[PDB]
Amino acid sequence: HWGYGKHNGPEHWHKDFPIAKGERQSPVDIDTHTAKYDPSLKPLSVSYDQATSLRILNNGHSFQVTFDDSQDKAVLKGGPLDGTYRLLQFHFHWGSLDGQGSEHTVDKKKYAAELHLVHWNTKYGDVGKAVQQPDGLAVLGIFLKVGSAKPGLQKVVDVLDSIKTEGKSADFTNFDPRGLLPESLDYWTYPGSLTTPPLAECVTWIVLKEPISVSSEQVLKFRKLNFNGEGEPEELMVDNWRPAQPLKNRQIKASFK
Ligand SMILES: NS(=O)(=O)c1ccc(NC(=O)NCCO)cc1
Ligand SMILES: NS(=O)(=O)c1ccc(NC(=O)NCCO)cc1
Ligand SMILES: [Zn+2]
Repeated sequence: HWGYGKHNGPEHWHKDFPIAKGERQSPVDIDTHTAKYDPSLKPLSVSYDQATSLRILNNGHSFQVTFDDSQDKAVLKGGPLDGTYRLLQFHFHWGSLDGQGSEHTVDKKKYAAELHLVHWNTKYGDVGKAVQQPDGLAVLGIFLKVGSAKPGLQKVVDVLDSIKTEGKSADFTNFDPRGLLPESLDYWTYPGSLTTPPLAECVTWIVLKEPISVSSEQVLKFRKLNFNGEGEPEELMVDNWRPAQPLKNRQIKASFK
């Protein structure tokens, strides 16, 4: 199956998922000079106070923290969105070196990693239905640069040794995702896709201008995860990012000047 290696990586995905060459694929390069300030964009509303994290999982492509999405506990609204979107999970994409790892780029600059907080539109009832709709998901993307540690990330980093290989999971309750957010909620937004198969064109992307800083020790712990399962040849889970895709007939809008 699909992955990030030489014979199954992003350049191969279109053979099983032909929408990979579609009209609204993600990620993209955010050319900050060409993005247009849209004063009609509302501030983003992030309501995570009642979030209920449940589990952390190595899925063979990333690690994800999953939340109770059976009620409006952690929701994203406002910004470019109409209606309410429930947080389902977050995960990361990262590199083998600090100069690569993000999926979106900013003026061609790559960050060391990118956090995706994945939300689905409650009017569609469940995430599997939402992925079939052009406005089904809203993913909040946050860049990670390497410098000072992010204290709110540490609880995540410290459990990664218990989910080293594909398929491992652990209980992961009481995690507050507000500890992962930068100060500013200024954002760029554009219509796009899932960045992993099935690459469905169902995402309103909301990418924050302000990166968070994580420490070298924190990102090193990401790089000790494995793509493989136990008993299989060890392949470090690094460079699990899709490169920027053609913007085609899309404009990126900025909530800020
Ligand atoms: N989804 S995808 O990137 O188009 C893909 C799917 C299966 C493969 N299969 C494969 O590489 N099989 C060899 C097994 O050991 C490769 C690429
Ligand atoms: N990397 S990404 O664009 O944030 C992403 C988010 C969700 C998914 N998939 C998902 O939510 N599947 C649930 C329904 O099948 C895949 C990729
Ligand atoms: Zn992602």
